[PDB]
Amino acid sequence: MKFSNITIKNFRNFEKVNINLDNKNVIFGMNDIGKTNFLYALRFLLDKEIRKFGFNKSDYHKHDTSKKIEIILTLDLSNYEKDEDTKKLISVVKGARTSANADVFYIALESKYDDKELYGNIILKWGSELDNLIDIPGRGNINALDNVFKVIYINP
Amino acid sequence: MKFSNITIKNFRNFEKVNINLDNKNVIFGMNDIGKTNFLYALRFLLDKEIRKFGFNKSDYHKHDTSKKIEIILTLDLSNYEKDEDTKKLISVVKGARTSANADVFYIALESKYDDKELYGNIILKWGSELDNLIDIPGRGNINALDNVFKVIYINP
Amino acid sequence: MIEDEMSREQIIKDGGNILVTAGAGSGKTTILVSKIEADLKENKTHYSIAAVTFTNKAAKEIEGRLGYSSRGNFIGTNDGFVESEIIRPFIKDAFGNDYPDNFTAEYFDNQFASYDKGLQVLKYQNILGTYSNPKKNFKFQLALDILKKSLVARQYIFSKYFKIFIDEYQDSDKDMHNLFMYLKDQLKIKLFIVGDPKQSIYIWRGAEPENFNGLIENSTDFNKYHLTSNFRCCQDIQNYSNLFNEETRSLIKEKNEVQNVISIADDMPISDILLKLTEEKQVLNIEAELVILVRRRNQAIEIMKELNEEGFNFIFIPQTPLDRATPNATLLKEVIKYVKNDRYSIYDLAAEIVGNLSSREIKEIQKIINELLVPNINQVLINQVLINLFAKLEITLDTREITAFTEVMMTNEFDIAFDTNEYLHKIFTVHSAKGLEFNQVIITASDYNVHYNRDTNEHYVATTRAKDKLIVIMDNKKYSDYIETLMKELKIKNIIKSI
Amino acid sequence: EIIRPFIKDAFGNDYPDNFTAEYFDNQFASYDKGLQVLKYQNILGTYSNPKKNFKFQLALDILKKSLVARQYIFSKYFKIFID
Repeated sequence: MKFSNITIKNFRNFEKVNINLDNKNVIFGMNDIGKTNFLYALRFLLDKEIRKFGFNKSDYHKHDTSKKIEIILTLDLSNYEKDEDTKKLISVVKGARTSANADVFYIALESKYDDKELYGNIILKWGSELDNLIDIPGRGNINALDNVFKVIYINP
Repeated sequence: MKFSNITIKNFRNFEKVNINLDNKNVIFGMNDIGKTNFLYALRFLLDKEIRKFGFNKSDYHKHDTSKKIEIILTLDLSNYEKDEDTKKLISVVKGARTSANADVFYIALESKYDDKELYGNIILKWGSELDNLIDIPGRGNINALDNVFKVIYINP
Repeated sequence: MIEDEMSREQIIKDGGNILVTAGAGSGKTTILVSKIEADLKENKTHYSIAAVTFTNKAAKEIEGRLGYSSRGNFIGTNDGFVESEIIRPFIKDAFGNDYPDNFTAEYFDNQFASYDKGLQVLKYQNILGTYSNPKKNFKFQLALDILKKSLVARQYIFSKYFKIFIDEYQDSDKDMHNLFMYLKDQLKIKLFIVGDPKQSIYIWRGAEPENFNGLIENSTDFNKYHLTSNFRCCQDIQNYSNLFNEETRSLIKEKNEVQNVISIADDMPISDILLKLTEEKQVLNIEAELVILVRRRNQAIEIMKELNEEGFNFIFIPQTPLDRATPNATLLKEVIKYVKNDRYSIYDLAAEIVGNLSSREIKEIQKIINELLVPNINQVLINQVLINLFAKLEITLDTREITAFTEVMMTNEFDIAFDTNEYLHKIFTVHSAKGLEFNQVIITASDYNVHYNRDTNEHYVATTRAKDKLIVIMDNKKYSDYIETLMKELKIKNIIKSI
Repeated sequence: EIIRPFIKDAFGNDYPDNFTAEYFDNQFASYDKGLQVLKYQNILGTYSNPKKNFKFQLALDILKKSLVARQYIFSKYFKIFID
């Protein structure tokens, strides 16, 4: 029902940033690169049309190329018996959960550079536990998270 | 070592065309749309940067949208004990072959419209039998056929 | 209009739990896919449905009539439903992590008969099999225990599936019944139960007919309907489905002119009755399936050589010894079609064996039936079919039926060819026309039947096959006079239009 | 690399691809009953005597029985490092 926090562990200018979230989030500040990189991190996690291009050399901090990019998003998943989007997630997640952690869900993105074909591959995992996250299944160009979420990007 | 034939069972203007191939193939004729669609069918089968966009409504014949797109390519695999690219294919294909058909290999592409999200998904299969083709395994944005092949497109 | 359309209008516009008591065949797949299409059309939410059968041939037929969808619907057998939706995703959660996920269903060598040793086998050597007694289900009991033991299985199976469509409830195990009313009662899922009551049940040995006979008399929370699949398609043809010989003569409506019947002159031959109706009258179509149901096989073959001199080459399959009423025709017909054709796939043979979903083990029986591909006409058929029926279960449904199967390939051919490919212009007799439906039925007057006041059920079941057009001629003047006497007996002035 | 990709080819289609390596309960001590277990109840374990290996014997038999296992294991691996 409600988002919890996003941990960005490596991106274009993020070292290790743990931002608590909610519904209806508003970001502001002085530097515009960090705000547009926050929105691009959300787009890389949730939008298929941006995720399919992968990462370049410039999407790592200091162009260091030897560090794994990790982006983790946490949900609450607790407010059931009245909410509709809870069922919308549970019906597609299927058996990736445990009955002990009926609440709190994790969606994660990992990336490591290849350094020979010059390409950073993006691998998506999900699960209700901090470790033992399994890969999101998908047939062709799509996976189950594309069936769950619909992202609308509005820019003038 | 050597290509055998390509069968295009549905494309932009191909109904059911079974073209025998070889190495060093040269195509010519009067209509340029068919030749550039032959080259685009080869690019959709073998190039990752074109396959990732999927099919549109206009990539089906007569925009009919209710027909499955099938593109199958056949190899020979027979000339062993002297050839290097044969090992280059066997080292990645792993256990998708049978000892009865030690020669001849099949790489196939299938597509079917969604009609709700307006998107044609592309699913790749391979195997040494005309039936029981299994899906090509892959972790993230890539699969094993990207590790096998390297396609160079030259256009002035 | 009548019972077919008003039952369709009632059933399609319902929203509750539905119980349909239909007849024998007549397109249960049609009403099933029509209700499925209506329910998927009226719904715009994220929920999906689950269609449940026994044979996956019905599943591919259902998805062929349906088309393609990415909503997440499940079409298949109940074994696959229980395996992939309840057992496999939640076996590691319901019974601890020490129970294994990745497992193989195999019910060909297993005959253990307790729950305790069953889940000992599932924990230690990770094979799920079957019970020893035929009227049990280890898989459905395990699914019920998983659903009652695991929370997240209940959350998933409530948050995904909206309606569940059950077919062939007349032959259903009581554990399937327990799981289905557990899904109905606590988790609040809607159910669409179809079937027929009693009337010579078969398939999935161990049937328990009191299951379907438990929700006809005493059940209350179910909208009940009779047969909704029509005896005949279209509207005007259905009139002679209400003809019979008595009682249902009162149930038929009055019409001044029936458009679906064409009567013609009787002096000239049929071979150009067809040419007059197809070309001059533009009534019949050669490209449509064009079938005359007649009897008396000698005059049938006379009509055959007459029509070969006509040119369109009608084909005759007579009453085979395989065509008698037996509980095992549908699979051994697939065995003989795979053996004697040459190129029929082994998965086409795999599509009918009880609960199917059989991977990795089709070669065990294809070795036996590949040993059946030797001609060896004397005595090898008995022991190879014996070890086949030991392999494929449904045992001791033979002795008379093994001889009925034997007389097919005796003399190496029963009729030199068989129903191999799709060809038009077929002829069937009354002993073998039951089951397969014909687009155009052109009986040709039912020669010397009506004025004798007998042979009436034969031309009645001849008229049961027609969809859009049927023709009845007064081949004799006294035939027309007895038609007039019969329509005085109906108290209905016109039931047949003559052009 | 040897057992799972080529078990269905080396010993016929009736042998399963799916299997689980468990060596805490198994103490059977013959090859014949071992592949009876691997065919019927599809568990690959260990031998009873400690100085044996059922898995490596099955790998050697699969390599000697299947052509495509030899083609794969020759066409992929160049050097093998034993510690």
